[PDB]
Amino acid sequence: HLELTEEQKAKVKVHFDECVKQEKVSEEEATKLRNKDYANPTPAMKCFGTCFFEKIGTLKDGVVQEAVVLEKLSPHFGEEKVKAALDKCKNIKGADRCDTGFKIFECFEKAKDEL
Ligand SMILES: CCCCCCCCCCCCCCCC(=O)O
Ligand SMILES: CCCCCCCCCCCCCCCC(=O)O
Repeated sequence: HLELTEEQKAKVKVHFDECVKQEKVSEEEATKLRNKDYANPTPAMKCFGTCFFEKIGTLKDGVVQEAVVLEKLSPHFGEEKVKAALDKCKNIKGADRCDTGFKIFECFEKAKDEL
């Protein structure tokens, strides 16, 4: 799995804070998110995740930004493996913006598991 650099860790925190504010995440929800308590997310947690993927440049208007995903994931996971996950996940649509982002994320997590 990803071993984030110190630069990436700092960016994660910046975008975390941006998305807690933008998606009106409660204090309790924010603490779940910070602790990676992602099971059965609430609606605002799904919006947080969608926001996060937007802010890191990987998702826009429900569309996966493939070059950015590859830039970020290929070095660790393998280019062909990431292209295969893109092929399988990038067209997923959910019930609304936030559910779409959540479902795409879940698909990528499944792809990671299948490694
Ligand atoms: C074929 C490979 C697919 C891999 C999919 C990996 C998805 C990575 C999602 C990571 C989100 C960012 C986590 C930040 C962790 C932290 O520093 O607190
Ligand atoms: C909508 C889901 C997309 C999932 C695949 C996206 C893979 C990128 C995961 C990168 C997580 C780490 C982010 C580091 C901080 C940063 O890039 O700003």
